[PDB]
Amino acid sequence: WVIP
Amino acid sequence: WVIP
Amino acid sequence: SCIQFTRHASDVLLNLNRLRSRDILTDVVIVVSREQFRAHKTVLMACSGLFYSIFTDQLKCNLSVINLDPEINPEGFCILLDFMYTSRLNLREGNIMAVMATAMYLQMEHVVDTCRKFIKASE
Amino acid sequence: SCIQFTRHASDVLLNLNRLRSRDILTDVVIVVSREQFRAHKTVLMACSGLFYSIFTDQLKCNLSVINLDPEINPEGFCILLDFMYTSRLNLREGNIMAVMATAMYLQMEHVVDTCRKFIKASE
Ligand SMILES: N#Cc1cnn2c(Nc3ccc4c(c3)CC(=O)N4)cc(Cl)nc12
Ligand SMILES: N#Cc1cnn2c(Nc3ccc4c(c3)CC(=O)N4)cc(Cl)nc12
Ligand SMILES: [Cl-]
Ligand SMILES: [Cl-]
Repeated sequence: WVIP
Repeated sequence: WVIP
Repeated sequence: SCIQFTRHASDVLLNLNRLRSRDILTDVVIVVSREQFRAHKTVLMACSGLFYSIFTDQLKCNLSVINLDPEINPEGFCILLDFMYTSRLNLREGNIMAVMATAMYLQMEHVVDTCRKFIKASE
Repeated sequence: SCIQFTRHASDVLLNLNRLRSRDILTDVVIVVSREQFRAHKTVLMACSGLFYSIFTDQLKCNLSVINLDPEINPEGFCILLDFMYTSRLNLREGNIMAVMATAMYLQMEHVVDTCRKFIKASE
């Protein structure tokens, strides 16, 4: 999971 | 395009 | 010896979400209490262990309407359906419990994982 | 303020290709001379300007069989259909001309681009  |  | 186009899978998913927004080739309505959500069975199966089981069933595969358990929260479902079609999860303090319960029911293990990690960090 | 699952679009596409291999929820047969290819209309539209035009047409959207131009090479189509479902393009000296002609017909601009670049490098 990432900060887009 | 890339070499996978 | 294949070559691979890095953005292809994302571009496919973007167009599947465009089809959903325009209600093109949607073949099922998911009923969550008083709310209805139109979707493509193939996308639902590709994202969810629950829908994969439902739509591989020789009778349920032909249903145009699927009713979810009355304990399922419509907003939680909406957030997960948006995630299925975009890879983006609108996870907030106010919705995390509903999102995690819905993801457990839908059998969306990666969403469950992250909800668990975000909850663990706040306690 | 969304979070994003990096591998989600690739995982979706992998499951769509699994559905195609098992012939689950395929809703169209593409006929290319003597050969037939089963696929999902939603995936074809998401990958190809030609299929996007065909399946948004108020009459063609309901057809179960689509016949391509007799000049279209079945192997070229097969390679492009595999690309649609995997992001991987089996581009070879022996098939590049057929792949590029098929990609131009199907309106798959990124495939056309690369075929053009690979041909330019060999001349
Ligand atoms: N054919 C086919 C096919 C279509 N969909 N699909 C799967 N869909 C799925 C099944 C379980 C889970 C998820 C997705 C996300 C998750 O957390 N669990 C799996 C397989 Cl093995 N195959 C297929
Ligand atoms: N709704 C919808 C929807 C479904 N599919 N789709 C598009 N599919 C497409 C159209 C043109 C081209 C390609 C894909 C690859 C290419 O080279 N050209 C576009 C839009 Cl703007 N919208 C949609
Ligand atoms: Cl997931
Ligand atoms: Cl393309």
